[PDB]
Amino acid sequence: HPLPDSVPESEDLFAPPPRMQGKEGRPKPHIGPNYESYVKEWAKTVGPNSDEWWAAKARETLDWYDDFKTVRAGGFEHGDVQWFPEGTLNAAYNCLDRHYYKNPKKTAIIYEADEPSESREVSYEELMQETCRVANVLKSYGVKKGDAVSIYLPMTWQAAAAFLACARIGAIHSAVFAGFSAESLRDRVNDCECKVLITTDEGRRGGKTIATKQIVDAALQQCPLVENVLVLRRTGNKVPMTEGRDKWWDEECAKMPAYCPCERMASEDPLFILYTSGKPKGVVHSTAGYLLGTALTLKYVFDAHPDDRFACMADIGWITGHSYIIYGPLANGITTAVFESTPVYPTPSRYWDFVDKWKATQLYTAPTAIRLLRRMGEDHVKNHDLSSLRVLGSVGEPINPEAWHWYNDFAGKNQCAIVDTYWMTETGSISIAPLPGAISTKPGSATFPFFGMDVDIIDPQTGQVLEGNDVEGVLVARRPWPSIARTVYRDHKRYLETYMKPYPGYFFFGDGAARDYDGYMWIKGRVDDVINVSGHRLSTAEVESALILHKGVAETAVVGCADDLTGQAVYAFVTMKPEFDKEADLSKELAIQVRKVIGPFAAPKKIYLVSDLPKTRSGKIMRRVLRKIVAGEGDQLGDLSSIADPQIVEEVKQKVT
Amino acid sequence: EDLFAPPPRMQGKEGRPKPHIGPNYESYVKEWAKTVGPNSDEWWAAKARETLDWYDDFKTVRAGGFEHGDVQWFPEGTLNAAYNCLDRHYYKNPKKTAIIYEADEPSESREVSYEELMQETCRVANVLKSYGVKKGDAVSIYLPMTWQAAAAFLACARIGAIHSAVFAGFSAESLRDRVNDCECKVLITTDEGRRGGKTIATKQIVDAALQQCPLVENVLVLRRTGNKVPMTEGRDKWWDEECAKMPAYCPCERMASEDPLFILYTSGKPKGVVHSTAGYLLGTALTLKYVFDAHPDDRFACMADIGWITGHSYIIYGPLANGITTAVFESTPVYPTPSRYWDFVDKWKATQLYTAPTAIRLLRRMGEDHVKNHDLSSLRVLGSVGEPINPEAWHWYNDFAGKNQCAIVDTYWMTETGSISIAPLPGAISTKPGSATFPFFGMDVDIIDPQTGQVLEGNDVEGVLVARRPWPSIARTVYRDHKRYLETYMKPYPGYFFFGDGAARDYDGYMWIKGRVDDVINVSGHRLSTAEVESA
Amino acid sequence: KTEVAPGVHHVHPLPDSVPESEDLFAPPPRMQGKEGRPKPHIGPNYESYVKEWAKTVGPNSDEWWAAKARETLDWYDDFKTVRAGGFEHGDVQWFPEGTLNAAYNCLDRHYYKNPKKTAIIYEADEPSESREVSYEELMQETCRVANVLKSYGVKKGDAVSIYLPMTWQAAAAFLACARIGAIHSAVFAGFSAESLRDRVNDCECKVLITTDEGRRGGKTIATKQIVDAALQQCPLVENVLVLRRTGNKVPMTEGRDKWWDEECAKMPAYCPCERMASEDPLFILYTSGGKPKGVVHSTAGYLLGTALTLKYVFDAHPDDRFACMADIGWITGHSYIIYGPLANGITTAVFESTPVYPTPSRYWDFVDKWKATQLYTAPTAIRLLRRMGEDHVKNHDLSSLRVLGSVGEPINPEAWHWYNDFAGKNQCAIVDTYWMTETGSISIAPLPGAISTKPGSATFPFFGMDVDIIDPQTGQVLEGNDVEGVLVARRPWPSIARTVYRDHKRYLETYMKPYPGYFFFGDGAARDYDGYMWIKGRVDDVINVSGHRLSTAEVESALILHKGVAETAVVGCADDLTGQAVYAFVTMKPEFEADLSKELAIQVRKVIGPFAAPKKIYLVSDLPKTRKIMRRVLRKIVAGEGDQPQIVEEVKQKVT
Ligand SMILES: [Cl-]
Repeated sequence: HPLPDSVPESEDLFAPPPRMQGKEGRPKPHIGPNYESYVKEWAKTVGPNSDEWWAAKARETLDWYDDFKTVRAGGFEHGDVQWFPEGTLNAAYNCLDRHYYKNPKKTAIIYEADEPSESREVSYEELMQETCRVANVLKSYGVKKGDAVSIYLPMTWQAAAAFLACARIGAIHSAVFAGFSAESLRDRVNDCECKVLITTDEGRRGGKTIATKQIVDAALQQCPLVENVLVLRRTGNKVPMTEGRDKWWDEECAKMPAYCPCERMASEDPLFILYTSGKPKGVVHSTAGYLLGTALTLKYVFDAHPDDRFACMADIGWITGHSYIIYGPLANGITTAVFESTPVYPTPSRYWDFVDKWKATQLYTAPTAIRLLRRMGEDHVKNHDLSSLRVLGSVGEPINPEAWHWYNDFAGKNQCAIVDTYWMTETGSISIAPLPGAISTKPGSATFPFFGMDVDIIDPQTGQVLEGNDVEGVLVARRPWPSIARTVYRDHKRYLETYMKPYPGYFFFGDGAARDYDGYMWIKGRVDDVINVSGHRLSTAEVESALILHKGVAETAVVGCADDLTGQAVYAFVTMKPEFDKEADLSKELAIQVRKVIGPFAAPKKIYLVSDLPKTRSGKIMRRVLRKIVAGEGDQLGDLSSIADPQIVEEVKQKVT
Repeated sequence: EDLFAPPPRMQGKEGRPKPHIGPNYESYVKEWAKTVGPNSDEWWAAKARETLDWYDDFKTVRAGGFEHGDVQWFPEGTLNAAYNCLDRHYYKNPKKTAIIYEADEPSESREVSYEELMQETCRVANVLKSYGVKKGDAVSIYLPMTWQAAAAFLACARIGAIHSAVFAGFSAESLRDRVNDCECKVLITTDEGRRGGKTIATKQIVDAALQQCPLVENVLVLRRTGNKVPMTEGRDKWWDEECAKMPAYCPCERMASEDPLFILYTSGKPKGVVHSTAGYLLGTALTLKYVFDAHPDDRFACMADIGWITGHSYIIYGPLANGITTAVFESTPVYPTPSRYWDFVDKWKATQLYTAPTAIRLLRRMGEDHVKNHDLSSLRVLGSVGEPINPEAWHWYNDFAGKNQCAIVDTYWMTETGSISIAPLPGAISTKPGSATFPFFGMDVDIIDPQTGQVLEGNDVEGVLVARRPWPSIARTVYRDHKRYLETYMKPYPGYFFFGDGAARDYDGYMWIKGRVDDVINVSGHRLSTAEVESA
Repeated sequence: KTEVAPGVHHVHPLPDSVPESEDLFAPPPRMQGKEGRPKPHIGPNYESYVKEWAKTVGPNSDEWWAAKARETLDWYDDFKTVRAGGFEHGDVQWFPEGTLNAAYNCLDRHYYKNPKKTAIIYEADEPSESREVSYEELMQETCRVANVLKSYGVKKGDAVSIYLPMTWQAAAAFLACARIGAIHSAVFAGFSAESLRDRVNDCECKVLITTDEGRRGGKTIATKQIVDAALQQCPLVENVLVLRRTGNKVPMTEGRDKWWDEECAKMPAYCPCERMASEDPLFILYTSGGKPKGVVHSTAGYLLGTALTLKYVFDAHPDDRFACMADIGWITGHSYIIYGPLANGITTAVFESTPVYPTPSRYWDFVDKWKATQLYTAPTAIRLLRRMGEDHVKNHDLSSLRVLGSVGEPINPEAWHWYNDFAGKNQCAIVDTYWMTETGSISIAPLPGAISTKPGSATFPFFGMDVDIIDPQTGQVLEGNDVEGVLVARRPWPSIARTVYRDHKRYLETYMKPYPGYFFFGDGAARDYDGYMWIKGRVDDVINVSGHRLSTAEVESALILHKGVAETAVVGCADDLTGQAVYAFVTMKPEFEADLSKELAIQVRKVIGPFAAPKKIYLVSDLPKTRKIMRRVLRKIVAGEGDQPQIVEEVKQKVT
């Protein structure tokens, strides 16, 4: 395989902390205690004899109405991926019934309402009962196995009941993020051809009202196939209701029994459609492979144990909510959080009040949330307990070291593992991530592939695989995995052309990646944490702090590069405040400012004054881009479609060259 | 003080089959104790797997409860009621009589084999599939007491359709109301009925009702009499001509245990009692076997109507599930004369008889010359269903129909319990005239003071009858009105099932059913007696 | 009398042994496991056949059939009961509690074992366009079409009409219906617009699968043009899926008509299988011809019958390459191109050309190119090639062949010996097969490794078939050898047709009522002194009316449809204008002239054609009979030879 045999120790690696060593009374990790223990198990899941491992894990992890015989078949070329094809199962049975039969009063969902005082625990019994009522309502509307049902719901716990009610009867749910405009909701409702929509009267988030039902009425004026709308009374405030079409959730459910049989679904029966954010692409996922993928990743990537309380702060309208709020945790039979507020409502301490109130054991959030909390100050977090946490997760954009260390220092008090996850709607479940009890982390690196994932780097100019470490190119996967998306709804040609045609024989993620000298994977390039100039270890944060002391400086970002004289050299990008008016003199003046603070050896090799730093629409400084420009790769920077002002990159290249 | 011990015909003597449970109260209590309490899953799991044939085995025995009405039994299992009432007995002995069809005119009677019943059932099922009937669709049935009514019931069950039987004596308005409630698109009925020498204009009433039932698209009409009736082109087709085009076999739909089997509306806003498949079928099969001590060659005669729950459970589902012979009696107790019941018993050698106290009192007041000179020795067990039988009728039943040689079985149950809830097991329990005696397997009943809400422990107590735990054949909801289901049976005495009937235990623990409970309004957490307010 | 088990015996009308002689052709070395060829499944003599066959009928046959069902097919749910029902009411059941899928057994399970193995040898009309279609490719195309059909709302139990020529996608269309539980109804792609309309309307399908054009023998078949003509009288059809076989310009109706490749390109290349009960209908196949009879076949029993016959009658082995040169529009293509061979997981041929295009060497070029191991064709093809000369075959290799099959009609000695001498070079077994659409699979045939053959004899019944001969005048079975009568079967067999679609009464009256207790094949048969079975051919008189060959029986069939007619008899006679003219003699029932004659003629024109309308229709008291219509007499009376039992005198009076 392209993976290392061992990873030598260094000061750039953060080894699993004691809470991930089975110390201090915490559970012993599922995989541990070192890199070798990861690669030993991973090797069983790919290559020649991997069928045996997947067959056993499939039968151990999920309950089946009918056993499977074949483990896998098909491939990328024609998009006929199959996993466990002869088997039958039901996603609601595996996420609800089987746990309800074992421990009905166990909490399935921690519902943290927008207002803290309205939060409560929802048991597996209560969740199963509401799921069965809604399922029965859908059947009364004529919903059949294979019918699409659109869901336009905010982050209330009943959204899980809506998802699983569709899965329970074999319907295909299509969740629409509850912040979407009427046009985006319309486009998704029409493409899936649903006749039924499940929505709410209003949403509540950050103390503000979301006029879901008003937006629905506007969209449905251009959705002629929709005949039934089920409306949850989230707020009870007055909203328009169309006679016949619109019915109240509580009034319909009260008419129905609180149990409903499960439809026996084929492994490859479609479980849901999820349209990409933005003609949108309906990503289609099967039942068995997707369910197994989410169950195994949650268990192993977050080291989940039977009594854990998992807090994913995402939205069910996106794939992260599908896989790591609803399906992954409930399949494992643990407690999962549905978080309805924002990270700063009522104050920026909300996340941490939440963790300490429920004693959450894992937290899964996005760098954009961490960036918001970083701006609000340390006082909102530093005096909390938070010791119930063992694993801190990050998902979304590539995370920069400064945010990583803030997350590590304050959310984890340096006692949690940071699992940086890479995946896509189309992968179904986490694709590259450290196993927190085995893998030593680097700030900004996803590390090593998950079970079933055999990834490699391809030179896009030649199409050939790059062998060895310290290589960089585009990321591809060599073989199908259980939770891979199976098609694009009614547009299979687009599925093949987008993912399978660019590099025949491979799955094309669409992202650039680098594999560093130790074999660690870096999505969209390597980012610098600490740079070693002439034997001095200097953190980008240390240098940037010295630069900002100059009152004229607004923002700064420093990156490193190999240097024939000092080993590695520091390159600093600096933007001045509007209240400032020679360029060379300022650069010399800034270097002295660094020398006075840190030392005569810490002066950056180059200081570039630029109008603005390159950022994405989320505000993330693109330090990886800057690193490549310094390395001379300004003509190999990638699509760069995420940037806010794409001219800034061109300005940076001119200054550097 | 009367106490009648199991008589010789129920002691394994005179070549009669030995009773399944016997010989005394201790033999009943020994088995019953296995069916209630915290360790009863073993017994029920075993009885479910031995009594019924399953396509898919179950894992969970029971779950859910009264509070929210999420009662589950054998949830992961699949089965088919038509397979268990027809196919499996056809495969064993196709020529065995499934139905003794006693027509309104005695000379038009005949035996209907399992083979004939299965083939007609299959033909009808194929017709329903050609009409577009799918698993889960409701089908209304408006049929009189001819043997094809069973084929109609079991045709719906065979394909997973939900049949809704409407008593063939109902008015157009009552039939209209029940057809529209279930929203069925297909109706099965007859051109005419015949009962007591008089013609029942079923099709004329149907045409009146369907002018106000816009959802009905297909009507299947049996030629019971062949007399001229109005037929609507397209909508109405003849049963025999439709079945003549269809094959004589039809595959069975694999049904989940909790899939609805049928809706039965209350006698009368009609209330649709819904029963699922496995639990109901198991309950009717076990009660018939044990309450009536039914053995493979027995000939069971329930003199009820398939339009009521008694006919659902103890003409069709219970007896046919056991593979024995069941009776479809199309006449009255006194046509052509008041000897009709007793002519029937001797002509077919009925082994058990299940009738209503009203018919017994009727025949008692017609004189004993109509019964006293019959044979009737084929009988072993005489059952009574309905209001509790008054002692005077009990003794007439015992003296003349049984000749003091049969066990008398008074039964207590309701449409909502699915199967017999309290009754003496004929080979074990010494009976008291007018007493239901002791609860059936899976039934754990108690008496509560209607005011305090508390259990009256001990004996010589009287109050409201309640059940502590769900049983397999309990009704699962009221069709599209689950809130009425909870409010009627589950909210009056939280934690229990409220039968709605008064009851008393005597010094020996025998139960005595004491008529309907004085309606008690619950005014914002206060239970009020309508009788006390009237007093004030 | 053969022992089936220790102490158990079966009493059958078949011999116990067949003595050797020089008129019998014993299995040749290629069928003796010599020269590296596979050892036969049943062998080496008659005794080995009767020993196994006796287990499949008679006392303990349930055990044998249960094991073969579980060995031959993959089941989602096992069965409990082996067989039930019977002829009287048409409630035949086999393996009723079991569930399976025909597409899973013909595709998925073989694709999972060896995806690159060739499923179909597609011999295109033009040789240069022939190629091998793997199980992978076939499964992918089957799943795409299945997904397309589901998008049209096709559900389990819905009929789907198929009007496809002999391109390999025809198998994908068949199996796509089987995969989702739909009932396919294949219509021979040579049928007229009227014949297609009648079958599309009777099965009430809402979906039709066809092609833009067909290609056969260098000629184009305007399938889509014929479809457009037929669908103007097919109101239930809403979706037509059109395969681009040629890509040349054809009409397309917006909305109704969609291209196969464009629809399939939108769909995934995998599709789950519907779990089907053994007795769920698999397909409708309409008999060739007034009112067509839709023969319905179930799933499990039919599939097992085709699987076992293909394996044992042709001694197929895992890597064999089976070449059935029939058409998928007929039962022989259903059973021995698609279902039988693919169920066995072997390679099967889809032959799109004729036996003489581009030359009469096509069959033999085919065998030598693909190394075909068995060949299955019709006596009309063998006779045709025989007339084209020996040079086209005598210098080919053909040594890959082991078994040569014949189906369709009695094979005559000249054809049998030509087939044996040149196609087989006297080194193949000749298997002469008898069966019908209604039997599902071969009913009487020699097992090639056990039975010594006689040219023209089907020989002995297949597994599960217990057949006998009945005197049609008495209804009683004829005991012993050297007997002649009508062929009947004594008990149901797994692949027997279960009904006639929406006409079960016609099913019972046609097959189960004529000889109660038996299945009536409708064919004459004889058992010779050695016990070998010989099937009698059908009789057909053909007259030449205005250059068209017209059968007398067809006209009689059209005339008798009028329920007032009791009997009818049509004869031909010289006519100065049409060459020969049609003269119909008609007798009416007691439950009944100018208008009747005109009405009967119109009915004949509608069914057969305006050229078949009788020139004269004679209403007579009774047709002249002996014991058998005297058609010779009627011809002479019409021709004016009345100068060469009283009804005959009236007939002459009526005619003149
Ligand atoms: Cl395995």
